[PDB]
Amino acid sequence: TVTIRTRKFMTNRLLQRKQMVIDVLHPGKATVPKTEIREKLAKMYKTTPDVIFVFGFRTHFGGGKTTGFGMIYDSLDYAKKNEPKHRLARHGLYEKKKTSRKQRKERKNRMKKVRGTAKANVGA
Amino acid sequence: SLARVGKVRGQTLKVAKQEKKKKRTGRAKRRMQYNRRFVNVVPTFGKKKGPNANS
Amino acid sequence: PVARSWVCRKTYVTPRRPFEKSRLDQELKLIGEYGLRNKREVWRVKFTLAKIRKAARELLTLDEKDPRRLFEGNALLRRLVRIGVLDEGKMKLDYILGLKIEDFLERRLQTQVFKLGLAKSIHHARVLIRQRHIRVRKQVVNIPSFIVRLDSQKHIDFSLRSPYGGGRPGRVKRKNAKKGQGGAG
Amino acid sequence: GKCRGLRTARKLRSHRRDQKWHDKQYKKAHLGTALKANPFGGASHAKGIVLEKVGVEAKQPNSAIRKCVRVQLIKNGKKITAFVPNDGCLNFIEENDEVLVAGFGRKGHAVGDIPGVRFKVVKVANVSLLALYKGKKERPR
RNA sequence: ACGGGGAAUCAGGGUUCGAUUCCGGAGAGGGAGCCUGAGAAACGGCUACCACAUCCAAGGAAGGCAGCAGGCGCGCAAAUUACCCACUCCCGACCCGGGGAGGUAGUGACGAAAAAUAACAAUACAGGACUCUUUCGAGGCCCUGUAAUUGGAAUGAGUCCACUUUAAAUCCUUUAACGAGGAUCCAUUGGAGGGCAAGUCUGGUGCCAGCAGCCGCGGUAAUUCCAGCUCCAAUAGCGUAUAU
Repeated sequence: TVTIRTRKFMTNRLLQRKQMVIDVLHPGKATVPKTEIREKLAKMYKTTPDVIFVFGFRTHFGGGKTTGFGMIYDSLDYAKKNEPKHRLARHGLYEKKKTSRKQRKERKNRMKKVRGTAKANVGA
Repeated sequence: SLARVGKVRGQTLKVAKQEKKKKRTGRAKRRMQYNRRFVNVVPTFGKKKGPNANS
Repeated sequence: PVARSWVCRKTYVTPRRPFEKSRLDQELKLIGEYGLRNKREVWRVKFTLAKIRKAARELLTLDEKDPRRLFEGNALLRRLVRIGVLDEGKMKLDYILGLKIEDFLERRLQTQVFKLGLAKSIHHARVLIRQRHIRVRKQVVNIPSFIVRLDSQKHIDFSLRSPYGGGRPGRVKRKNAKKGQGGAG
Repeated sequence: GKCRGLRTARKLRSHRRDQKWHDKQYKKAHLGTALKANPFGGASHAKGIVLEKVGVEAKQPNSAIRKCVRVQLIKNGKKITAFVPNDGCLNFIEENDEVLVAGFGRKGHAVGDIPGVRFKVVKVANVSLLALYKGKKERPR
């Protein structure tokens, strides 16, 4: 029932990707979740859904149409080479460390108190 | 002296405010207003006595 | 230093005399006749017309064949015609001064709902827009002060998702049916 | 203007620069005397300590006893006579209560009935005196 | 009195403001001196003295929030001891690290934009354009308003999932499910002698209390006080003070 059109489509030889703005037509139902657009474009461009990085979806007032933005890469080695790692963590293939930005700074200057190899001892 | 302070307000008899149905607010207040000022008027000789006027 | 606008304008001007009873009545005529909500929005359209007049006067002072008047002249006539307040046959800068205030309120979407016979009343028109029932070119409009353009005039009808249109029944209708057969079965 | 010379600008401008001081409203705004004599000091309001409750007489056939308080401002240390505005509001105010006082409305000018009083109380003990008058709030003790 | 770009207000002239995100300058408690460097008279660098203040084992040592938060003080007067480097950029030996610069939230009726608090129908009615009737009345080809009269029709506030959103969230938008007849899911703020929109209403008070920007009202029938009723103005705002 959902239809996808492609707009502003252009390939990137400088980044080994193709990029286009997506608009989905979903009249009467919720805005389609991002994981589902992946395979629908995979059926569209004859690719695998895991190399499909879409984001930036925001439905218009009144519903029925949601304009999103998507990337399609040449291969998975690229999709991990040139990609914001936060967008990789959307797919569970990347997971950042669990140190709050505050705790890294108390540990930073507490090592500034000591001089030499004893810098690794102050941390924890 | 200043001993007779609040004399009147203290000896004014109390009358409980009687409950009344709420007035239409918003644009409905202006709809009710426009009607009983222009469309429902009746042509009568003599000076039109005020809206709150009561003799 | 922050990345933001800080560009805010007021849309109206309060009148000088606060209790001119003559002034209080034509403002009250426009409110009741066009189903407005307060004196603000009738002052708003008066402020919208105030600019266009003085923006037209300032061009009337300059000579003809002036490239500034020639470009800005029809550019202002472009917008007034595309909103169906000025007729295309009267497109000349001296006819904007003779344009009055209720010509603008005629182009207000709320009135166009009542003008096209899609609403029982000018007040019934305003609740249809505030309840997301009509649309302009496949776009559900939620605002009665929407100034409809001349070309987007014929494309006003109910949204497809509306009981008044070809959509599901409302909350009341689905509740009058639940206990209607639930009490019968 | 009297002299309409083509190059009499410094003669015309120095004149208005001189004659402006004969305007009563202008002279008080551009001299410290009005600002130093102001107990507020250009502030719209001020907090002070009430130290006694004095009753002021009216003047012209309008005869009554106006209820006021002798406030001592805490920023300067000057003593002013604020006017307890509304009816039966003197019983809210007590002695040694800090109160927000405001101008009366004529901007440094005694107002109507009361002789030589230019200040009125608006709040008492950080609760609006109007709320005490309407009964919306009451004095915490 | 930091200057300017500018801001407020205006017919034309002007008047007033500009601490404040852009540019330029100045300064890091007060003065002074200087090291290093391409660049500093640097203060999140040193050395003094002055002021203030911390730790001490009393020998000494150490300090500079007019950075982001926060506290005290001062006052009429001003927010979280939050999240993040994803954006914007900057710095480094650098694609990789860091950035209270910055971004995102919290508080926020400073202020600005949009915009709910009902719509419709029937019935009794109060009338209006039409025909008859010298009136009276009549039907309603057509309505207009009013009435805790009745009637089902429409939605959002809220609850609430899913998605989207985002660095992770939140908000908005999107989708479901519940969600209104005194639709109690109840609009205040001021005023009603004049200026100035709006009661010679009722009760109380009796030059007292009080009102009132101004003129004034009040000394026993107050259109001005205290109240009730009604009405008027603006409407999620309105009143007061002060500068202009």
